[PDB]
Amino acid sequence: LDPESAHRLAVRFTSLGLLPRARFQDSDMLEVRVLGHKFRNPVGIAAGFDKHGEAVDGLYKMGFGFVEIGSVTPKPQEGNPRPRVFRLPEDQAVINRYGFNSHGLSVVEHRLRARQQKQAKLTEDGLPLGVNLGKNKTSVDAAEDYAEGVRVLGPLADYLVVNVSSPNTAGLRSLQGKAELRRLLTKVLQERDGLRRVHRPAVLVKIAPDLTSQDKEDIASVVKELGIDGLIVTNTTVSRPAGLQGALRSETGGLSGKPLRDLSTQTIREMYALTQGRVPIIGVGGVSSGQDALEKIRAGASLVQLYTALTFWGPPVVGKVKRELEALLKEQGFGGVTDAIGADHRR
Ligand SMILES: Cc1cc2nc3c(=O)[nH]c(=O)nc-3n(C[C@H](O)[C@H](O)[C@H](O)COP(=O)(O)O)c2cc1C
Ligand SMILES: Cc1c(Oc2c(F)cccc2F)c(OC(C)C)nn1-c1ncc(C2CC2)cc1F
Ligand SMILES: O=C(O)c1cc(=O)[nH]c(=O)[nH]1
Repeated sequence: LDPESAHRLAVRFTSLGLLPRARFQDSDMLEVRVLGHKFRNPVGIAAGFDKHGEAVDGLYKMGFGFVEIGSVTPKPQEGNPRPRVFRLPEDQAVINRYGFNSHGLSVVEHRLRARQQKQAKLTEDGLPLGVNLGKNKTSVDAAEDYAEGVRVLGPLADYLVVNVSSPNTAGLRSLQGKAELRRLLTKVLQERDGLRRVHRPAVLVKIAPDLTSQDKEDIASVVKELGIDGLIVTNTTVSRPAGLQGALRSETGGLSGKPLRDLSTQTIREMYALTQGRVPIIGVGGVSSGQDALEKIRAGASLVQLYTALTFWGPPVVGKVKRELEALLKEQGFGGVTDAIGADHRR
C-alpha cells in the first residue's frame, strides 16, 4: 500500500467505525476550558487526515477530545499529481504535497449539516469540532476565499482555522507578512462577527515552523491587535533537518512527524512569550507520547493535535498519549492539564 492508498482506506475504515471503541475513560485531570468550549481531553486530530469531513464520528470513537477537518477550499480541486505523499520510516516522518485536494465548501457544508445536531450534543459533552479553511490554487483574492469559508462553514464549526502556512500552494505563506496579514484577518473577523451569536465560531491562525523572528513578531502583534482567538503551532516544515535517513527525504513538500517535534515546540514557546500567554495555542508537530504532549503544554499549548504518529503507531497511539500524559502530570505534581499550561515560562 502506497501512503495515499493507506490514507484513503484509513478514512473509509474510520467513517465505518471499523476500529475498537477507546477503552480509556478520560479523567477530570485532562479537561480543558478554552476558546469558549469544554474539551474532555486535550488530544485532537490535526487537519489533513479528514480533509472533507467524512470520518468525524469515527475520530471521536478513536478517543480524540476534538476533531479538525479540512483544509476545505471554496471550489472543489484535485490538488497535485500523484504520487504526492512519501513515508520516511527511518525518521518516523512523512512528506506530503497534496496541494489542498478538496471536495469544496458546498459538499463539506452538506456533510456537516447532515450531523449538525449530533455535533451540537458532542460539543456540549466536551467534544468540539474545528474547520480548517484553505484557498483555491487559481484564487486572485486570498481574503475572499477565506471570507467564503467563514460564511459557509463558520455556522457549523466551534472554531475556524485560517491556514496561511501550507507549503504546497504558491504564495500562501506570504499571507503571513504584516500589512497583508492585518487586511486578511480583519476581513475574516468581520465575516465571523457577522454570523448569528449561536453560530459564531472562535478564529485561529495556523502558522508554519519556518517563520523568521520578524514574521513571528509581526504575527503576534496583529493577533493581539485584532483579538484573534488562538494560534495553531505548527504546520509541516519545508526545512530538512540534518540527520534525515529516509530515501525520500529530498521530495518536495511539508515534513511531519518526529523531525518536526522540537521545531514545533520551540515555535509554541516563542509565540506564547510574544502573546504574554493571553492567546490560546493548539500545539502540533511530532506528538507520539505523553512526554511529547506535556512538553508542548509546558511550552504554552492549551491543547495538542497529532496526525503522523497514527501512521506509525495506529489508532492505539491516542489512548497511549492520554494515559502517559495523565501519569506525567501526577508525577510532576500538576492538578491537571490546565495547571501545566505555560509552566516552563514560570521557570
Ligand atoms: C498528509 C498530510 C496532510 C495534511 N494536510 C493538511 C491540511 O490540509 N491543512 C492543514 O492545516 N494542515 C495539514 N497537515 C498538517 C498537520 O495538520 C500538522 O500540522 C502536521 O502534520 C504536524 O503534525 P504531525 O507531526 O503530528 O503530523 C497535513 C499533514 C499531513 C502529514
Ligand atoms: C492512520 C492509518 C491507519 O490506521 C487505521 C487502522 F489500522 C484502522 C482503522 C483506522 C485507521 F486509521 C492506516 O491503516 C492502513 C490502511 C492499514 N493507515 N493510516 C494512515 N493514515 C493516513 C495516512 C496519510 C497519508 C499520510 C497514511 C496512513 F498510512
Ligand atoms: O494539502 C496539503 O498539501 C497540505 C496543506 C497544509 O496545510 N499542510 C500540509 O502539510 N499539506
